[PDB]
Amino acid sequence: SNAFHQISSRIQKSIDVDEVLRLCAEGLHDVLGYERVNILMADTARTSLSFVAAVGTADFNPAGVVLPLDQRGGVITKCFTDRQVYMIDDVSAYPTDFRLQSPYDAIRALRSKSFVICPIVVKGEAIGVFAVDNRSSNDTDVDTIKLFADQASSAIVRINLL
Amino acid sequence: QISSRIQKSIDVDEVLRLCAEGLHDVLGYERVNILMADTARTSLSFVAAVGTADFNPAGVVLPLDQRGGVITKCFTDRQVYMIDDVSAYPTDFRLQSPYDAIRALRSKSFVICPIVVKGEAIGVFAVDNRSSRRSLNDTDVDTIKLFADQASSAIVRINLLKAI
Repeated sequence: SNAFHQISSRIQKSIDVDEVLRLCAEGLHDVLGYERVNILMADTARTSLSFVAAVGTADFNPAGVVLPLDQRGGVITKCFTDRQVYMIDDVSAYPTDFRLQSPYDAIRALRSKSFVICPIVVKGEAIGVFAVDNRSSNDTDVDTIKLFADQASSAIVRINLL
Repeated sequence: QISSRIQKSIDVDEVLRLCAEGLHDVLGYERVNILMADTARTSLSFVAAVGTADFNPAGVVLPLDQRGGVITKCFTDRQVYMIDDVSAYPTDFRLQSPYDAIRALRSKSFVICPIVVKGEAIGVFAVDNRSSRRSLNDTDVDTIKLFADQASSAIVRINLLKAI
């Protein structure tokens, strides 16, 4: 009802990218009910990731969290590189290059064993990711998240034009 | 009528052929390629190829290493790779020899979808509509995943059945 439209209206009106991304994550948490919604954005040189939203994780302020965008990123780095969506059941059942290494693995927001990574793609390049999980608990979930990443992406192009 | 016919078979390759038939003949996907890992899981044998003229996949066996580019990555990571144009992806996505000697595998645009049994890939669907300019999308991926799911269920049924 009322909830999805307010979220939608406030993104279209937004003129700050970090705010659009925070609203995307709030949308997905409050309106669609996913427990944890993280958004990570690459820096211009594409060698670091900063956290912009970590909805559903408490006692965590991401400010000044930079994460190396290399092999220590595990499946998150693979997403930036290949722009695929990863649906992970139990990340230990996967190749060695999936596991988040340190510093990623000392961050409660990132410590789930099952989850979805969805790239935010502008100009043929993943410029960030949504990482979503239900720690306390499919393709229609993916598609729904992709929608929000699509909207994030269009809002980034649009805000940047302004 | 092919969910019914899969059901009736106790020959894995036949079930794979019928899956590829259904996707192609009924749903209109132009090229449907199905490859199964050998027992050591270091090669793929080419089991079904629908839509590629003048080609019988029997006897074709391909290395599961880097030469298989994104097919090997699909198999290793158990991830759907939806590749709208291969030239927009890193170099290690491209097929190398011997994979690139096969017409059935030469699309520049495709989806590769793992066939997964109990958390392990045992083969792949590689699907393309290369003569159409329309890119495959998320609903095409749902449809291909559905047939991979049927192949995987039926492989399990057949294996549980023939186990001595």
